[PDB]
Amino acid sequence: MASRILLNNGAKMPILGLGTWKSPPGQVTEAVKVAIDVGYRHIDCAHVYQNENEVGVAIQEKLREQVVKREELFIVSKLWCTYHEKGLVKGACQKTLSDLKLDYLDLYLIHWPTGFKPGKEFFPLDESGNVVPSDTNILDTWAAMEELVDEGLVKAIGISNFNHLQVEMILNKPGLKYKPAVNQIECHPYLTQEKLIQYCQSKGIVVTAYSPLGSPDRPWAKPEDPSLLEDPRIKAIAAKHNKTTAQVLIRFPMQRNLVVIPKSVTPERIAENFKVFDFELSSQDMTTLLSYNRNWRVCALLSCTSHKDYPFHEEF
Ligand SMILES: NC(=O)c1ccc[n+]([C@@H]2O[C@H](COP(=O)([O-])OP(=O)(O)OC[C@H]3O[C@@H](n4cnc5c(N)ncnc54)[C@H](OP(=O)(O)O)[C@@H]3O)[C@@H](O)[C@H]2O)c1
Repeated sequence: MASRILLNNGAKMPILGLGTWKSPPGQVTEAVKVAIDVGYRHIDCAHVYQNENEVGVAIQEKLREQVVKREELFIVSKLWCTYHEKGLVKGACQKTLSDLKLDYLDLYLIHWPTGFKPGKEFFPLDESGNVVPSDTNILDTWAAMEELVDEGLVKAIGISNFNHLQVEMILNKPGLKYKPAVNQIECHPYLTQEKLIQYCQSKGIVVTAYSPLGSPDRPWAKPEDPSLLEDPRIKAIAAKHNKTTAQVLIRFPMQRNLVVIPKSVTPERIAENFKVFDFELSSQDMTTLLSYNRNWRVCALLSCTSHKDYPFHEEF
C-alpha cells in the first residue's frame, strides 16, 4: 500500500487524511496537531464546518515547529453552496485561505452541485421553509474554479457529491480547461458506490471516501439506523486480522484505490486510524465487505430534494 495517489494535475495526494466536520473548535486545533505529529499529511476542511481558523492554527504551529514542510501537507477545502456565483468564488476561496492561514490550497472542491442564494445564511430559506436556489449553473461554477488554478490560489480543483451525470456534465463542458482531480463522495460498506467509483476512476478522477466509519456523530442519527462500528460481521473481520473495526473500515477504501478521511478529535483514535499500513484485507474480505451495501446515506442533503441539481435521485 503506497501512501499517496497520483492526481490528474500531476500532484500526489495522501490516501489517508483527517476529517474535520463536527470537530469542535476548542478541540480541533489539538486534533490536527496530534494528527500531524502521528503521521497525517492531509486534512479535509470546509468553510461550512465553521472551524477553519482553528484548523489553521494547528497547521501554522506545526509548520513553525518544523514538524512538517508546507510542500509535504495536502490541505483540502470546499466552496459552500451560497458561493456558486462566479463572482463570489475567489473571495470564498480567499476567506478559507486566510482562515487556514495558507497561501494556496492543495485541492479545492465544489462542496455540493446545488447552488443556493448568496447571503449570510448557509441554508437560505423562503417563508415556507424551502432552500432558495441560485440560478448559476454547475458549468459556470466550474469555470470560476478553473480561474483559481490560473491565479495560483489552488493547485487542484474537484467536486463533491456529484452523481455520474453531473461528473459527465463537467467532463463534457464546452471549453473545459481542467478536469476535476477528485470527486469526494460518501462511501463505506453500507454505501459501496461501485458504479460511480468505476466511472470516476475510468476517467482518471480520484475518489475520496467520506464518512468511512458511518459518521456515528452525525446530528440526525437515529437509534434505528445501521452501525458499521458495531456490525458483528465487520467486527469478525477485524478480529481475524487483530485490528479494530475502525481500522478495517479505513483499510477497505484504501484497497479500492480510494482516498479516505476518517474524522476524530480523540488523540488515541487519531493515532489508531493512521495505523492501517501494517495489514492487508484479502480479496474475499473485500468482496464480503462490499456485500453489505444497503444504499444507506449519512449525508442526503434532505432539505434540498427539489433543487434542480439535487444529486441523489439518479441511480448513481
Ligand atoms: N464532502 C462532503 O459533503 C462531506 C460530508 C461528510 C463528511 N465529509 C468529510 O469526511 C469526514 C469524515 O466523515 P464523518 O465526520 O461524517 O464521519 P466518520 O469519519 O465516518 O466518523 C466520525 C465519528 O467516528 C468516531 N471515531 C473516529 N475514529 C474512531 C475509532 N477509531 N473508533 C471509534 N469511533 C471512532 C468519531 O468520534 P471522535 O471524534 O469523538 O473520536 C466521530 O464520532 C468529515 O469529518 C469531513 O471531513 C465530507
